[PDB]
Amino acid sequence: KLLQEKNDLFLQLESERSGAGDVEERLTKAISMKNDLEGQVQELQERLS
Amino acid sequence: KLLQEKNDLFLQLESERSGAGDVEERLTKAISMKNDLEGQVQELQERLS
Amino acid sequence: MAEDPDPTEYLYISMEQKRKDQTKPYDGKKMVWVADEKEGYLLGLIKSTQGDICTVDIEGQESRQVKKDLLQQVNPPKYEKCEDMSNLTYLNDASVLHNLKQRYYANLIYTYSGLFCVAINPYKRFPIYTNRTVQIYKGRRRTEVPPHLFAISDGAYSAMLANRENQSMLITGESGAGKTENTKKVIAYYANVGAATPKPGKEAPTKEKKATLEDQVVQTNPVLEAFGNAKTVRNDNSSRFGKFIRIHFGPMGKLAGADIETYLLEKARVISQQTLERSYHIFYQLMSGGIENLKADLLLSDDIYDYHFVSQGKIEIPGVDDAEELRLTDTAFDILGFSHEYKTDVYKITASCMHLGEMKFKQRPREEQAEADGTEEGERVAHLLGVNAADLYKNLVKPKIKVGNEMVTQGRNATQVSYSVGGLAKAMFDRTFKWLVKRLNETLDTKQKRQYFIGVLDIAGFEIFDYNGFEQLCINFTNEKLQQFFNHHMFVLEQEEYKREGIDWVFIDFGLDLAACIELIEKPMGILSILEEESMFPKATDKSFQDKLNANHLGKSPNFVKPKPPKPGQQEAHFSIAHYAGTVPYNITGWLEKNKDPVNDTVVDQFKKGSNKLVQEIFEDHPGLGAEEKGGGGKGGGGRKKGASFQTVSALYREQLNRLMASLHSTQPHFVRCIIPNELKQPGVIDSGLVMHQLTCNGVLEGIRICRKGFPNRMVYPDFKQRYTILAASAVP
Amino acid sequence: KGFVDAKKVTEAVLGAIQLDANDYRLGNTKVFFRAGVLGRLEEMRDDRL
Repeated sequence: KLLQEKNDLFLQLESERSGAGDVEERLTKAISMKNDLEGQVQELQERLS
Repeated sequence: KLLQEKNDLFLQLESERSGAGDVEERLTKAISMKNDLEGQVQELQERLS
Repeated sequence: MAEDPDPTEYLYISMEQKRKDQTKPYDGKKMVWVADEKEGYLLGLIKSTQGDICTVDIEGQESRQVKKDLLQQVNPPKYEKCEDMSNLTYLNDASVLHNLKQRYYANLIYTYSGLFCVAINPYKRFPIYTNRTVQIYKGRRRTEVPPHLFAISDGAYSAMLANRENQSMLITGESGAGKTENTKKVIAYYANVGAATPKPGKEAPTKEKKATLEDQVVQTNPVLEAFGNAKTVRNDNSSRFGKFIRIHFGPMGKLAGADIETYLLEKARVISQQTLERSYHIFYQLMSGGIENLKADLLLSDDIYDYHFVSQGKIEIPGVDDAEELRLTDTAFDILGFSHEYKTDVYKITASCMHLGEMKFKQRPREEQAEADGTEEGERVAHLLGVNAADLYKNLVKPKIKVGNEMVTQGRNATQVSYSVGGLAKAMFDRTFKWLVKRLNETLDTKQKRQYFIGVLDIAGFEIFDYNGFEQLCINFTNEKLQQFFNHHMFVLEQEEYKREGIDWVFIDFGLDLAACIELIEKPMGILSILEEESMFPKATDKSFQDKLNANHLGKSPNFVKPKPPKPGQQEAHFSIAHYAGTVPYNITGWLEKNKDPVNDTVVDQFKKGSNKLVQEIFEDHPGLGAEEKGGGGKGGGGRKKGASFQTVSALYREQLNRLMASLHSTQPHFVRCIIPNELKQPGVIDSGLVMHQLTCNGVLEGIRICRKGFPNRMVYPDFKQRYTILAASAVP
Repeated sequence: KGFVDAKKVTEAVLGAIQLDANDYRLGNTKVFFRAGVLGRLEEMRDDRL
């Protein structure tokens, strides 16, 4: 039973790490997307000039 | 050792859970500035044309 | 005995101080402290005051006209060479300066300023860590326990075991302020008092009488110091890594285990050291101590000066050998529980890194695809790994180049190969010491006791030189935060603890803060800086890095010292941060490759398919070390953490920063503020120019102004009420 | 025990297994193998093997 609290706290932890696993991919995908949107912006302004 | 590892995990469960929230704030940075950038792509493309 | 209590011998200061009348007719009442060059601050007398101007002479009698607000009021010798600093009254600068200079020089290094002591690193092996010192001190009644580090650790052990809250022990210092040597004495209290050490034989000199956990936890520190320590221009014994010791305590009193983390390692110095620095200690030991047999199987030269990754030459360490020190440490493996194979196996994986840089690439201009002129140099590496020779010497120059996801062979050009070979050395050493510290911890993990602790923030650095790179910056990046935790713990968390304990205390502060420069929370630290958000793109440089710091901090952030022009046009790129102990010059050109780490894939993948057990373990995922190329999806690593590229270590040093700091502010701190007396590495020499910067800058004047009334002894109310009770048989019944 | 010129060390090992230095040709870094020679070496081990 003491170990079952250790079991659940560890199952949980792993699911927040795996939620953050999602968030790893999600985050870096959003960062890479920013840099393309930058390249969409900066130049399109420059083509106005 | 198990009566302690109960509280041990709980402490680390604060550790990874704030780490989820803060990195999600840095993901909120993306989720927010995305709209502005799309707005900028709208106002850019429409005027160069 | 005259406000002070009763003395002991050299361990204490001269604490049966006199009250010699001569000092007294000077308290009348217009003497002051004045700026001199020679001592620092000195004694002056107000003779005549011209309103806001003052004519004050000096000990030298030179009559000088001064402007009011400099005149620091005289604070007389009632407080000369006491054990604790506390009692000193007029805490303006001179009053503290004088008093510490002549403490160090009067043999007392470690001086009390409440709990957080001041220590001016002696640089000597002082015979005060004797078991005399550590036999009397078996949970002693602290007057016989005077200003040495055993009491500090006694007072930690004596609060903690009772009051059940987790603890820290944090020594700060600058370059070669003997950090490690100090922590060995924290541990040398613990290893000879509170544990099961059978003491009734009374030997003051060499004890060596159990417990075995004590004899083991000690030996892991020489083992750590042979491998991870090397030398610098300032520092002979330069721990080229930064560790954290979690000293564990069980249910009943005595030791339970010890968890050492490790932060960085200086793998970059392995190709060539700069100026008078020495290579990683373990190496030289293995060279000189090895015998005729071992010498063959390991592939040592008989002659010296061959060993091509030892630059400048063979430099010595003052007053130690290399050769007998081998035989000490090898048996400190035996004593830990290593096996007769694994002995040879750790040295096998260590010496190849001394070898490798022997591989002489040479220009054959028909193409420039150089291959290296020999085999011996490569074989003395190859055997000790027991990797496929037919792979190494082909596939290093001709690897299976992954094009996107398909595969085309390429021959590599001369310098890429030399560089990748130097890369192969820095790959081997980094991975192994990280393998080693865990495989050390495994023997000393709290084997069915309890993980209750003291965390020791033993990060070895803050070491100032002309060359400071990224390497220096990521070490210096904690040490900074440590001085920030000083502010956060000398004002703040000291008394925040008094507050939690609901004591008779008054919250008072002064105002010292780094947080208007340096980033403390893991995400501020994982926003710092133009390195994780941009290391993946081909056009970013250490030049745009400097320019984006110069955009994103300068003018408006007053703490960032800018370069003295190595930036207009032609940069090496330098900048500085206002870190307490010293404005330090950094260089930026290079960092990118130290935050990408580029080797050869095909060979380290084929090394994964290696032999010799330990040599093998050092390679893969499953725990998470190498498996080092191919493509984890596009994150930046790694494995944990992040995806693929080889490394990215600055983000992994986010991952452990969160978990460490979270603990640190929860676990109540003990501190020791170690300072250095001279530049020249010398024993006993103190310098006043240095000391005048340093005692201003370590938070010392301010850090007596509160911590004077701050408490250095701390234990528990139930025991102390119950151990006393009937002393008042008149008053309490 | 006596490793020195690796060229000279290798002539000795290959001289004990009796191959003149013209079936395997030497250069500086590398050894060239004529037909059979490498896969005769493999065979020689793999006789006892």
